Amino acid sequence: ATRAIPELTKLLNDEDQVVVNKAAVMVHQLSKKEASRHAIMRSPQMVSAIVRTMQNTNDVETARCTAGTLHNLSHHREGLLAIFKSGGIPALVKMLGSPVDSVLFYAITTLHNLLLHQEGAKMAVRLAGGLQKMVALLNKTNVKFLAITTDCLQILAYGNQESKLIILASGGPQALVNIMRTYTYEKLLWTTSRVLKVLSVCSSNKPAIVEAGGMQALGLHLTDPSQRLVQNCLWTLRNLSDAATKQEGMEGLLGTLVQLLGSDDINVVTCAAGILSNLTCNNYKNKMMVCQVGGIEALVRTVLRAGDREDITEPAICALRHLTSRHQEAEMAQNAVRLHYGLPVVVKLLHPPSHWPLIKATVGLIRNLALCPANHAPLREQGAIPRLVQLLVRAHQDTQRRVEGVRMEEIVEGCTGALHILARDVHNRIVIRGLNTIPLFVQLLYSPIENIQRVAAGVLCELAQDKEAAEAIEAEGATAPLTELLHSRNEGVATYAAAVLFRMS
Amino acid sequence: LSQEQLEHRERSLQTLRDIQRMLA
Ligand code: PRO
Ligand code: PRO
Ligand code: PRO
Repeated sequence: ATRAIPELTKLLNDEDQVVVNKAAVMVHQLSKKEASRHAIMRSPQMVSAIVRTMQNTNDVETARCTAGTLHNLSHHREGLLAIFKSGGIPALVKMLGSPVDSVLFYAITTLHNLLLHQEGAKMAVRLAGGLQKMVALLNKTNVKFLAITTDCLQILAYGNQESKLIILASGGPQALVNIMRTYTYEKLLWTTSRVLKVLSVCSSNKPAIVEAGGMQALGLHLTDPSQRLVQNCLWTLRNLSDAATKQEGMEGLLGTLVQLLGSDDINVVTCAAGILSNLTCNNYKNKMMVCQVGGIEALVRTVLRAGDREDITEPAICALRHLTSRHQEAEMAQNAVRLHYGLPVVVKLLHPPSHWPLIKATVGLIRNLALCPANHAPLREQGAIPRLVQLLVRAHQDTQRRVEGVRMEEIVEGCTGALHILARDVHNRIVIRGLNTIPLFVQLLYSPIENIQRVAAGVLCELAQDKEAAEAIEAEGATAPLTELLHSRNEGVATYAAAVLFRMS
Repeated sequence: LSQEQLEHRERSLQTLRDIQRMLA
């Protein structure tokens, strides 16, 4: 009464144009109602007749109806199983080379459903050469079509390094960036930013996205009302920012990031801090710009607000470290940290339950802050010296014993470096000396690491300008290691070594 | 196209319209 399936299957399996043509229309109509659709599926003979004729037909009207049938079947989880087993995936991929627009939509949407809720559909699309076809079709201009196409690429690229490389080889990066700076349809931009996000953790795709103009193209959508689009852009930008220290025209992006620091959302702030840290690292220009738009003030605020969330402070402290040295306004930034009540919270971050990455970052910042004479006293009063010395004592004793992320040598250099700058102040020199550090500093002259030698000879040089300290350095037998260091290939090491041997007369 | 093929065509087109009366 309601199931005349075997009759229609035989009619689709005919060596005639108009017979196959007319039957495909009537089958397409049965899939439109959510009751007779269950009859088309669960019948393997019927679904195979469709897959065959769709891949074989030469009429325009027939290719649309057959493809729409599978599209209608793919909405139900038991339809996807029929299309997969019927061998529809290899046919639909060949159908991506179709000249007519309307059919492509049906083909791509069906493959999209298969990729989402059918086991093994990802593999089968890859092997049928679906990737190359999907990338090459990124030059189309229908926004709904492109949204499904980019999502297909995201599903196929996610957690699959081989696919990311093929997308790269087929000029994927450039095409996806182009979408970001042209189209403004939210759903397309979202799925497109999700593809780029997946691609951005690939070490070969990453530079390609950067070189195509990805950083800026992603920066365009950060003030956009859509939150899921903004977040995905941020995530991608973070992955990319370590390979972006050369890119120019960054002013707009840098300004927007400083503003995004004031956001209520942790994910937004975390990313903003991270991207800034990476872009301010060793790039002279970005350091200047970020300071000009109130980067210090926003970052201190960020750290103060963040508390003990190390995901926020670690990149924010790193950015602060970058901004407090080696640019025209570095002194200004050093003062600004103090003037925005940042010094106490900075010193606090040297104490537990802080982990090693944050401590390394915090130490390097204090080193920079201590370059400004007006920071000498407050850093002393907050207790930076005794804590730095404790990190130094413990890290050194870990080097002798024959842990997480960073090596203790980096901590040894960091603290001694920090103390070398602090020892510029006479009152700091007293505190440093009173903590029995002279013995440790002398032993540090024996270090194979030249950077440790330099900061060790540096702090000792600073301390040796006082008579009482000079005697202690001599008493610890520093003469022998210092005279060795007079001949170092490192001029800094040799200069300080001379200055200490000078003062011990 | 042939004598018998055109008979096959029209008898196949009639079957489509016969099932259309069955459902609706
Ligand atoms: O065809 C391929 O390469 C994918 C990889 C994971 C499973 N199948
Ligand atoms: O790129 C275009 O032409 C339009 C702009 C909005 C979405 N697509
Ligand atoms: O605070 C410290 O010295 C280190 C940090 C991780 C565990 N103990």
